[PDB]
Amino acid sequence: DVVMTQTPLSLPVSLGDQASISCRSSQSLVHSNGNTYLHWYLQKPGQSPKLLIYKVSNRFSGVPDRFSGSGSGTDFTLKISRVEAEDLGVYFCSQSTHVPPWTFGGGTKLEIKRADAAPTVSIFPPSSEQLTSGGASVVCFLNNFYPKDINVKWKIDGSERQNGVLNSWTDQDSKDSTYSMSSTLTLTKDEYERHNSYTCEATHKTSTSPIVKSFNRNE
Amino acid sequence: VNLEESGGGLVQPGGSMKLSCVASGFTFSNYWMNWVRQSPEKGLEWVAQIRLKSDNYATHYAESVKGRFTISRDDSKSSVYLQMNNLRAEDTGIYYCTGGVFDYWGQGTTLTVSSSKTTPPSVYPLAPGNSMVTLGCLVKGYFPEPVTVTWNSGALSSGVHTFPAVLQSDLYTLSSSVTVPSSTWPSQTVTCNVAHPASSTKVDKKIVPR
Amino acid sequence: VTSAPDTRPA
Ligand SMILES: *[C@H]1O[C@H](CO)[C@H](O)[C@H](O)[C@H]1NC(C)=O
Repeated sequence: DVVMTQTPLSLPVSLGDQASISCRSSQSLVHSNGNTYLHWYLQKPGQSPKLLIYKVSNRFSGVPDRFSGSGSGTDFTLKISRVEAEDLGVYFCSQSTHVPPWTFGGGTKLEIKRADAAPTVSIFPPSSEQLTSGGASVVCFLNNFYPKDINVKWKIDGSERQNGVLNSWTDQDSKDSTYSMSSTLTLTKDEYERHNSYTCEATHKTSTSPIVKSFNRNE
Repeated sequence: VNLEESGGGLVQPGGSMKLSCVASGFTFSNYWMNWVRQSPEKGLEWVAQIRLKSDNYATHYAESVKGRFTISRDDSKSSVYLQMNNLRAEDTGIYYCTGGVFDYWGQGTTLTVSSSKTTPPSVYPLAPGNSMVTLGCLVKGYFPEPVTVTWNSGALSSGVHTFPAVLQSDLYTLSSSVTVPSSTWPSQTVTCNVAHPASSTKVDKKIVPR
Repeated sequence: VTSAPDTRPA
């Protein structure tokens, strides 16, 4: 089995700059026929992989001219010049020379370096339907921010609550190179109906002051 | 080029499942066809290969699936199939149909092997307690993955964010948001459509003001 | 385009 190794795990590049992604093999990928069967793929968020470059350096159908592949033996590089936001995703390499099995690298995430952007924050109380089932989720959306690092505190009637908080980040958005995150505080209806003020506070690099949104059960 | 997979969902340990794939846009009968699965634990893993008529339909299997999986093809239907017996927890993941190694990929279907019962989602509308308004759908309590979310049956997309699911106390939760002009809501309705293939359930929840 | 010819030594 040929082991394929990919570095870095994540790569930050400004739009219009050039990105370089590395792929190593445990053995030379030169085939008896003199060809080298090393291929590159792009898996955009929420899509399947798509073939970009085959046999080290050949662009596949529909692949723009800013993608180029190089390398030899055990050491290969994909270069993305003049990077566009739509190039973000996970890049994989695979080998077809020493098979079976056909094997894959572990993937490299291309991260676009964009200008700092503060999150747009929205808070949502529990729906009536959820309350009748005995549950009570308060949801906070922190949309279109950059960089990915962010901290969310929940406060109930002034005191921070940590138990019951579920956070989930999107991948980078190709439209504007931002991230978005959902923070959900799930209580039982029983505890929810014993408190009045629910607040999500977002702390992000773009301001020393947190962005605060708040819902009061006295609606 | 399009490859569309079907089958999957929740299978009990030891059980069986057949995945299918229909392809268009390339000369199917002259391509080796393959299944590849994707999981957090193993990454992308080639599973099985079927070759051509010329090759007498020769096959190769990954070590982890040999003797339990059977790949086959139907050149008259431009289709490839993966029959799976004695499934294990480790077989869980996203399965892609592919042409070549790997020229063309399908969109993927998901297989989960666990002794659990399938549970469809509860879908809860998120309405607020500027010139834009953000609305959402909270999808709780389902198993297995995945659900897909659209808004207005896919007619709204520019302002959509859908967040990856998180597994808590043996059940998945995810949320989706949409941001639309405030002048246009509620006068022009906004609905989230949540599909859960594994339980054969879709829920359409219109977001109405509180 | 990605497939290589198999080698099969006796
Ligand atoms: C034949 O050579 C190719 C490389 O050209 C592959 O290594 C393949 O695995 C080889 N087959 C055997 C039996 O060694």
